[PDB]
Amino acid sequence: QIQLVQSGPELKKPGETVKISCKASGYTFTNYGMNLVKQAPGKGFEWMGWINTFTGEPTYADDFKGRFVFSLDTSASTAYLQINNLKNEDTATYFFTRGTDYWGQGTTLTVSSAKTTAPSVYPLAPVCGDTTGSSVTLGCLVKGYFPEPVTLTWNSGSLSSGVHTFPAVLQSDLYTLSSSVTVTSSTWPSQSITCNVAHPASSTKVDKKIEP
Amino acid sequence: GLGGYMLGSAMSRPLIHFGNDYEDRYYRENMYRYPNQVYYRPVDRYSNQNNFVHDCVNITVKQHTVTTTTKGENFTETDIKIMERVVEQMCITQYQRESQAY
Amino acid sequence: DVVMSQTPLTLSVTIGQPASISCKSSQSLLDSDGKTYLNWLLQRPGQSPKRLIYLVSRLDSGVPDRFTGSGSGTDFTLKISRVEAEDLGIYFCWQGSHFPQTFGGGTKLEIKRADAAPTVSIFPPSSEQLTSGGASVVCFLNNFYPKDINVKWKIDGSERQNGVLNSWTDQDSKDSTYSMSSTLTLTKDEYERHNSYTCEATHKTSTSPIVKSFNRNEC
Repeated sequence: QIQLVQSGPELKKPGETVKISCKASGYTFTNYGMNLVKQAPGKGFEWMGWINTFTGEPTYADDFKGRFVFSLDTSASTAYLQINNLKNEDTATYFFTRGTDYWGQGTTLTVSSAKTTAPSVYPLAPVCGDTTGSSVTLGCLVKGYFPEPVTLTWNSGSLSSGVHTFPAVLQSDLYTLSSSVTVTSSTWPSQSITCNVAHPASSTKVDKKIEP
Repeated sequence: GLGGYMLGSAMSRPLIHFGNDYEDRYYRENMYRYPNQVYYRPVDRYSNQNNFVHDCVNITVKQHTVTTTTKGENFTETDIKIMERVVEQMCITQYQRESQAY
Repeated sequence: DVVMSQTPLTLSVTIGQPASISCKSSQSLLDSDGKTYLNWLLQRPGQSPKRLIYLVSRLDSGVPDRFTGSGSGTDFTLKISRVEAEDLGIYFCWQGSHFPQTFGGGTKLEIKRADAAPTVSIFPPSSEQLTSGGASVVCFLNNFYPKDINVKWKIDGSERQNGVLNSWTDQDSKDSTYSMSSTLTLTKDEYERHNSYTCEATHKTSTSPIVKSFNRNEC
């Protein structure tokens, strides 16, 4: 049960600051050092530097020895990455790693003078296929939101098998995402299928019942 | 963390004996992955050799694991085991050095 | 700044067959303390990377002899004697010998699997959406293989490209298939000005496009 859990998604304006955190659990925090990794959109992994979890002394790679601060809270097995004077270039997903083998689920930070925009969630119901294969595919459409990311599930997680969540796409300045789910023609409208969606940035969270 | 802690000069790793050819063959085949120098506080700041050595071990070993895993390691129960020993002999040898100089 | 040049960018391996990934550094990875800190990680679809081999060839607990790392100085290699399902995903090397540590560009590993025609289903704009004067016609093409797939939209016969956005999912860890999602969006005004909307898919599994359309007249 060696896990590293990072703080939620972030949306900040240029010049603002952020303090992303990570919590270790499952191993002796101060016996392994931690690394920090960046990943801009579409790009590869960029090593930001590391933290001696024993000494607490941080080390920044040449590009981050300017506006980045790495710190700890030994007692809580928690490391913090603070970025000051944010710039559009800072937009990316940051990771913490225990040495070189374990990563956190990541943390997506977005920096832009663009204001948040909740996403409009639309259900999606059949019309074609019915029982020529016996399966039925329902969907859900989340469009026109900003920034990334949005969280979606079916029936608050209970329905995870046979589901397909496609990567968000960029519009003018809004992301649209889609997701499908397939079940046996019988179980619907037999059972109730609901689409769960949350757009952290907009402190939003919506659900949509799907019907014929 | 390491305030007041010194890095002693390098020294040959002590040849410790672990009866079985294997676990013994392990140390010889894995000692490059172990330290060959120790962190410590001035020998005077301690009442005896035991306090000193005990502090030196925890500091050396730990410092060693955090700075190496940072680059990419994996210290198993055996790695830690064979290390406490090795580092302990080294810390004691460090004690002689330091004391021998006071 | 050490540069890791991992190749190939992609691999399609048949289960039971080998597979070797290469990672060349622009400078020796023989760190000052005598070790060579080269790490091989695997990042499955959806997951976070996970290390399999560290220090060039030491296997992390639970990893099979199948995988073996080797090389030195500047040439390293991740070898998989017998590949299999669980192996699919993105592999990459990470070096921790020099400041700053650097990663290789990645090597997406695909595990071949029997062919499969994309399951297609189309969806007319939802009610709540038209109320605002926007019409999005979604089309899902799930669980197919090979990955190569082409999608075309036809509004009342004529081909349409404006207002279309597509999306792809990586290979599936479960069934090794790929899935696509195409969304045709236009104004409600234009929408209602047309009748039948079609979603044509062109896949290896069929010498003819796999169609799916609906007429606005709900007819």
